[PDB]
Amino acid sequence: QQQHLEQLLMDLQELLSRMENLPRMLTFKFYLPKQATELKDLQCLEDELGPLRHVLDLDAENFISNIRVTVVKLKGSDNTFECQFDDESATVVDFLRRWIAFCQSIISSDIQVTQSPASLSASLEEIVTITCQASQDIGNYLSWYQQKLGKSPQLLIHSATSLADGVPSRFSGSRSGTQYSLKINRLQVEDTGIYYCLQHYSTPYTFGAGTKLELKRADAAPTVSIFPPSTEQLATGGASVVCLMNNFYPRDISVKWKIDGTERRDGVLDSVTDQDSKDSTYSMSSTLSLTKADYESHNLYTCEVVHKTSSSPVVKSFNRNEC
Amino acid sequence: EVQLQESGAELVRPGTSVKLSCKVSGDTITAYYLHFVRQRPGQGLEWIGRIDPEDDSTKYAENFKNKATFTADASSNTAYLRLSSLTSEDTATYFCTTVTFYYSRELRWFAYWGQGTLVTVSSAETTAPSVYPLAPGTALKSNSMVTLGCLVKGYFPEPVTVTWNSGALSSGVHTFPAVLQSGLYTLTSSVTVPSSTWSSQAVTCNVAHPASSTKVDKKIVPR
Repeated sequence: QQQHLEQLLMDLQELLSRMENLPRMLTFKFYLPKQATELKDLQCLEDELGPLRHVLDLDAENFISNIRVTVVKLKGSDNTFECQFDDESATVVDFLRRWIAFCQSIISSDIQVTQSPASLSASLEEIVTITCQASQDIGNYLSWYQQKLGKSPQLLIHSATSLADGVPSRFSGSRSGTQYSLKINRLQVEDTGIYYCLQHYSTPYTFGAGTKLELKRADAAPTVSIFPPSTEQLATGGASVVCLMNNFYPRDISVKWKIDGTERRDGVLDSVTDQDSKDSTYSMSSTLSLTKADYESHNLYTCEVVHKTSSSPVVKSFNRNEC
Repeated sequence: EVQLQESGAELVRPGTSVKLSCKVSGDTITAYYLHFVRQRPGQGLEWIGRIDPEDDSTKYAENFKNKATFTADASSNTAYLRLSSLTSEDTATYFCTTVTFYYSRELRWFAYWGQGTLVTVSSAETTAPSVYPLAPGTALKSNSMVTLGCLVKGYFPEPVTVTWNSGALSSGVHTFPAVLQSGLYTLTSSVTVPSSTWSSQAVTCNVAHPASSTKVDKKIVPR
């Protein structure tokens, strides 16, 4: 036990001794706990080995790796102490001196990550938990990110448990050994989206496969609109009939095109929006593409929509012969 | 303060290479490790690799060994990713993102992300889209709502940006995901507006396809 400490102390003494002998490595910013009085506080040292590795220039990997195993042997393995860091930064030197002082004081394979669930629907105000399982001991080197409408990811929780500046207070991160949990304390409308974890313990970095979160809602009937081909398009020899179903819930819906009473399936394109971030509804677009010749050979065009909000199919039609 | 900008050919032919760029503003590039991530459509984020502008020291993922090369120039504040021997599996959005130990803890791990840049590997050629108005088949009601739309048919490759009234209409808008059929993309965009706004103000959709340097604005007129 106290053979482990003295070994750590000398390893940290070794680091400090051979660090001092240009002002380029002095720019890196390390962070310390407010109080460091017990063995389980060495978790705070382990948490800074990432940057400590980078400053170590000019296979020192073995040095940091073996420091880490010593810390893991010392800090306890039973439970996951969350470190509380001070806002004030320190050079690599003062950081090393501080932990050395603490030690003297106290003496008296690529990493896989599994995310789950893959998808989830939950109600407003619900507490939601998403999990990531790491193939190895990665400590606090996992972060959580959000992404909406295939746009830029946004950091939510960094270092397993810390809230990023900018992020709603309802997001929080927990860790139990190799199990990581993103928790959303009482789900909000805008929380519809995809969530990813990322191991950034060592190269190569690895993302979780993602979780698709959708909001449950009360039902909502679609607004259905049908549109005949524009005169502009007919001129071009094409004829697209379009049907828009707007702001419906749930997402599960079925649309048939009928031409003069008979279902047409060829030439149809469907598209659905992502869940709306303000109303939690879906919208859908169905386009039936015909040649002008084909289009002008028939009269009645119907878009027939089945949704649970109606006991009979909702129908929208036009006669070509009028317009 | 900081922004990252991804830029590169939108269309590339199988077997060629592509060169992406990441322009950093709001701070020097020497303060960041610059990391590249890709996301195939309807898939998740995949880490490509990173480069340290400090020394040009690079790291690569397993699957992009011998596909990817990172390069940099400090004075230009921009980082490069070259991707070789392209196949259809490379068709994806590429983001860049940062790691830093020169600031707070909260800023270390992928705190900043580019908007992302789509790259299509394909043998097809750049096809400008045709824009058509969707206007109501039945006439105006005074005091109600009305839904207008734009068909943007037969373009390649992705993407296209639709707006309404150059940004002034952002609510009531739905731009649907494009659908590929027979080598060409087709998307619709709609907007729901008051019955008053349609007769009094003009309602227009502005569609851009930078890949074909197309710009089309179309006013929606009753029929």
